[PDB]
Amino acid sequence: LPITGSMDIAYALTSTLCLYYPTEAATEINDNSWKDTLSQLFLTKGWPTGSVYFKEYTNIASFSVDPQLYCDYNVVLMKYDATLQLDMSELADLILNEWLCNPMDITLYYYQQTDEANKWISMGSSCTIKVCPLNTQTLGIGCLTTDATTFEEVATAEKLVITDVVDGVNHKLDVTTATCTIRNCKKLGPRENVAVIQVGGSDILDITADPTTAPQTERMMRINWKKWWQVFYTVVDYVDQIIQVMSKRSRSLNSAAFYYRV
Amino acid sequence: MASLIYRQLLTNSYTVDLSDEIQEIGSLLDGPYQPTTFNPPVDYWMLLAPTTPGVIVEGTNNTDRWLATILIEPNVQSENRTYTIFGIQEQLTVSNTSQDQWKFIDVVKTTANGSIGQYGPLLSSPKLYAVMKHNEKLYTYEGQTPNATTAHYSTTNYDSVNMTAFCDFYIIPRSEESKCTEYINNGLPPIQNTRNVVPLSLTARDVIHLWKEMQYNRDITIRFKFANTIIKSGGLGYKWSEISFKPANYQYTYTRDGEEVTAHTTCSVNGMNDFSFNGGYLPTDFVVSKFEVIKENSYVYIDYWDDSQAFRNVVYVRSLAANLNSVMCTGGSYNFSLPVGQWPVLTGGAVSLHSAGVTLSTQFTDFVSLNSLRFRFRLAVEEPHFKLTRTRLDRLYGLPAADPNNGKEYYEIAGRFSLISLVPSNDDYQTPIANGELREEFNALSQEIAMSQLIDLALLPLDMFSMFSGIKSTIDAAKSMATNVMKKFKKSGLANSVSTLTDSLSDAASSIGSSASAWTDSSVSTQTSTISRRLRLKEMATQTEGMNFDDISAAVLKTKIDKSTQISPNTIPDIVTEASEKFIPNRAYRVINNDDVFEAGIDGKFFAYKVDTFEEIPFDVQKFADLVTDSPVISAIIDFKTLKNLNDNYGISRQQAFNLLRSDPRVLREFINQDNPIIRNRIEQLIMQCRL
Amino acid sequence: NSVTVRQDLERQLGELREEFNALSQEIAMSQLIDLALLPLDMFSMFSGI
Repeated sequence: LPITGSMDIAYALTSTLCLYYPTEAATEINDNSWKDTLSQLFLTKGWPTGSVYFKEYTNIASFSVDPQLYCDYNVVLMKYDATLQLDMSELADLILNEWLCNPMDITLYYYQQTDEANKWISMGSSCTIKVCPLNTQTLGIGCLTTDATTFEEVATAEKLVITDVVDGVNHKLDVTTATCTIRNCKKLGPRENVAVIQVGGSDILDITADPTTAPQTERMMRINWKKWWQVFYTVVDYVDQIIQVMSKRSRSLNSAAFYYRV
Repeated sequence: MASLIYRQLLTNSYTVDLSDEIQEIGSLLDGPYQPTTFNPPVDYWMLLAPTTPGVIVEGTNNTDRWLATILIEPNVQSENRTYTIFGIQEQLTVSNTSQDQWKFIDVVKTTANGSIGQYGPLLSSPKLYAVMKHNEKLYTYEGQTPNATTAHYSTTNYDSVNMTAFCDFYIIPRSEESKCTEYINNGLPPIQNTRNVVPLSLTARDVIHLWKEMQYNRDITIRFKFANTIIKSGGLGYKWSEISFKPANYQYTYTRDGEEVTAHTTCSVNGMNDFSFNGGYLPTDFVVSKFEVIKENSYVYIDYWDDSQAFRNVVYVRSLAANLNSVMCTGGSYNFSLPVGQWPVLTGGAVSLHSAGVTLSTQFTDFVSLNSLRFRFRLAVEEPHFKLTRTRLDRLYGLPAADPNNGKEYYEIAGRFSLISLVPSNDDYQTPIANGELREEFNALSQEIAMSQLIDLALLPLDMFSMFSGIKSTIDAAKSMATNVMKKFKKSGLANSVSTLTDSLSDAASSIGSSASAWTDSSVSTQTSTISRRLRLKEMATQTEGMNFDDISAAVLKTKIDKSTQISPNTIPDIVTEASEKFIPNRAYRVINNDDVFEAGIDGKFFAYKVDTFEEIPFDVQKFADLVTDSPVISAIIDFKTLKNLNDNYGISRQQAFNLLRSDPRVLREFINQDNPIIRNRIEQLIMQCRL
Repeated sequence: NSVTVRQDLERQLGELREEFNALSQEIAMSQLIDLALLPLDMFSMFSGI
């Protein structure tokens, strides 16, 4: 709907905050009441008491299992390593973006792509995704329609895979439909309710499959560390900027999932 | 305008011939069956097709002669052979010059225990025998192929002849005689042409089989097999004749989330290749006549049947589609049996199957007729090699008809099929799960149609697409819907009229008008009526201005087709043919000449008037006949009676009257809007006449 | 008697739309009007096809 205002007239909380931390921080701090200390620090900062929830994840891969967050304002601390950058980028792109998915099945249907705003998402314990294209008359090229060995590998021993292939061609997929489920999702736009704080070194986190584009938005932040309490203090004492850099939900067709909005 | 639907109807009608040609190709053999005992009735033929050496067929009399048939393979010179004739062994001399065509010989005993001879020389490559019994004489095939005759004998007890065969035979009536020779002299007919594809138990009665749409989207797991037929030729096992593919049957069970579904499947192959491995001409050497292999130009069909809430609504199909997943089939080793030396072994051979079509099919197991789904499969050649060792046959691709089973007793195909069925729902409940008066109804329904919308529709021309795009159709019958209506229309009364007019016009290139022409050929009333009846055909000459009668006829036909529901797809051609002719017998036409107008009616009305003040004008037949030959003609929807009543009782202007004489749709519809009683009366009188 | 060669594919419909949109400049006006004047049919459509 149109908005009508003016440019010459002088024109000028009750939200939720979730902090996501690795369990290694909990192991290192060696305390049980530090949640109370953080709550009281937030209360001093100007947040209401009993209005902050903390969620813990065992591992990066484990947290990649249905990562749907349940806060209006979200900031997640992500571990740093140089041997798992792909999965970190996958998680960042799945969290920072909004997606609308559809159910799929591999043993009965064929699938294809037609727009670059649609990709394949498989989530679960482990997804051994294998795929090869077809021709118009449904004959395998570099593969046989029944042989599961000649199928090219695109994902092995992965807990969360975001795959994209050449559009406009039907494809056949093979995976064990008892350990991982696949869905067809489209990128509707930006998800402004979340932010990622990469606690570590240089950033390789790419939020797009297009090579020519390297979007470095203001919703991605990087910081070095040697003690977890330093990171926690920096996060708590600087809520204003990390909150004003984000906004509320812009979704036109909301999903069905749990939410924590006190 | 809307009359164009008529003009196209007779235009593309020629295409039916092409379809008719296809129809004659589709215009049917009963069989094959198990070798049993029966009494094939008179007026029926016996199309036998054995492949294995032995006693082929014998007709028992027990009082009249004995008839015996012996089949002899080629590559056997003058020697003596033993058979089992009527259960008693007998030796027969055989001498063969042909090398690739088998030969049949008839053996006749003058009584039950008479003398034995060999006659009836028959040579054929498909190895087909024809025997008939009709009109106090027995017919049997005699004469060299392809064209031959029938030997005739006359022996008592014709209708009681019961012939016990030992092969696969077809029973055909007399009318398909032209088929029979074409199916005897021209190789082995394809298996899909048969009625009872599977050679299982014989039946002499097999029959090939407001609403609501119902959608069934289920899943199938087809397990299917192949079948080989192997025969050994003459000699001492040193050479074989035929190793071919034959139809197979498989009944199994599986799970579909709880149900032990029983799936019955039958397989067939068509268009196979026959590689020839011709050995040496010496009598003792490994020679193979035909090696049947499957290649890219060959297909395999599977007929699938199983009880389910989906399969119990298949008799009427609205839409059908297949989304199968391809399955690979690989062959196994097939070792020959050569008594001396090392026997050859076949190895390799692998193909893949993909789905490229689906339709209905017939299948029987014991006495239960089924309405099965036939899935068509195209084939592709693959990587694995296929060779015949111990010989010079190498570097060939495909799959041999020797051992495609490869040990496995079933080939699995998993896929999903979606079909839409039509179910009689007299209301919006009580939907079934398992499976004349129309003239009066059509004539009675024709009193309530509106007029302005009728004129609007008559303004918009129709075509071959809009006529049937508003009526629901069954995909099986929608294939031949335009074809049938055009075939029936090319035999309509209008067709005869136009053909006669064309013939008379052409003959004229060798009365009541000024000279001789193809249109000038109470006496005044009768002559004018004949002229009007002939001029009615001008509506197919595209020489009209504005709207015409046939446009109104087409519009009312479309409206009453849409509203009606008691008409079957088999009934549309008759209604269209009758309506295109009988509609509106009271037609009127008027022509204009120098501010004068002459009008004539089929019923016998004739008038003349001026365009200024509508003064009555004496009638001149000569000038009417002179001008109507080549001049604009306009359908007289508004004839002189309505026009004069309007000019008297209503104050119209000159433009309105002049357009009315031209029957302009805009002013006529404006009058309709004004709801003038005279125009309403005229339109309603015209509409009421539209009935069969 | 060789294994069937893998059938070729088709240019992407998106690329087709891009190419057809880019081809706009290379069209004359009066000649196109006169061509539109000439009726066409199924035989006249695929003469170069």
